[PDB]
Amino acid sequence: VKYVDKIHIGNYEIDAWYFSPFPEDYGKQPKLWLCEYCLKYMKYEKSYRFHLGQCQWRQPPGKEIYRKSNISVHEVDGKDHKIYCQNLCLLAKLFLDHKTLYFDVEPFVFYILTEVDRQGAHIVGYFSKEKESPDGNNVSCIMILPPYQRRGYGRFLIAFSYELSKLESTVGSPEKPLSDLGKLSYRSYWSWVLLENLRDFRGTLSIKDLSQMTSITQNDIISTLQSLNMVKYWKGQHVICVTPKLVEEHLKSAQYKKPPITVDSVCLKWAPP
Ligand SMILES: O=C(NNS(=O)(=O)c1ccccc1)c1cccc(-c2ccccc2)c1
Ligand SMILES: [Zn+2]
Repeated sequence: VKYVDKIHIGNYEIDAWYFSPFPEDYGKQPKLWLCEYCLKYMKYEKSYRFHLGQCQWRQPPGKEIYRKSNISVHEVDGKDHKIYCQNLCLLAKLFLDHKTLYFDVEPFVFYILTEVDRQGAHIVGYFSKEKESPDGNNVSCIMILPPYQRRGYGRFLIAFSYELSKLESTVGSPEKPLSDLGKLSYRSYWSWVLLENLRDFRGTLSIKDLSQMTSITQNDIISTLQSLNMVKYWKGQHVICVTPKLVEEHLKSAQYKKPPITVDSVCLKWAPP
């Protein structure tokens, strides 16, 4: 171990995927030990165990803006909770090749997804978002920790990010480049959402209509619809072209059959800043 290559967080030991610039001294130990509630990183099992008996945090800081049953989202502003956000960024960089910002967190707001039991709210993943995005990015980085990947939580967070964009009356797209798992996940999310809308209306949904209803950009609707072969091109304009039956054929594919953890807008508490 000369870079950090293994973390212990909660009950999980996880191998790193990429370099993250924890301080040199921390990379020297066999494992880096993180408090799963405050995200403090520690060099020894003994300092970790002492910290677990002392730390009073049982959930992320900031404001719980979503709660439904034992699923919750906390909104944490990088200026109000700098240390927690820097800790989160160095933890994320272990799984993200392309994240480059770890310390200058004050331009960002972080949305932390947790799953709650009688012990406290256990981190699953997060996304960051620029407070002011000139490019209309509604996610900067998005990361689900390995033991929760491919289990519905990424789909919930991507949906969540578009729920905020809807409340802001704006469209938005993730910042590129996307990670490999992020690309597959966005493509599957957009397809599901657009197909479900195409099934529910009939029904002069234009591409514009779909962008207003979903907060998905026109370009990302178009590239999705191209991949489904649901668009024709006429004198310089992409136009929707699909039958009710074709929409149902798509939606009967294994990929759309897992039951989603849904985002209930009744349980989201948030207004634009
Ligand atoms: O877990 C995921 N997706 N699988 S899923 O079951 O939630 C899903 C997502 C979208 C559509 C269907 C299912 C997921 C989604 C978005 C990002 C990441 C990720 C994790 C680590 C490093 C970089 C990115 C994973
Ligand atoms: Zn702690």
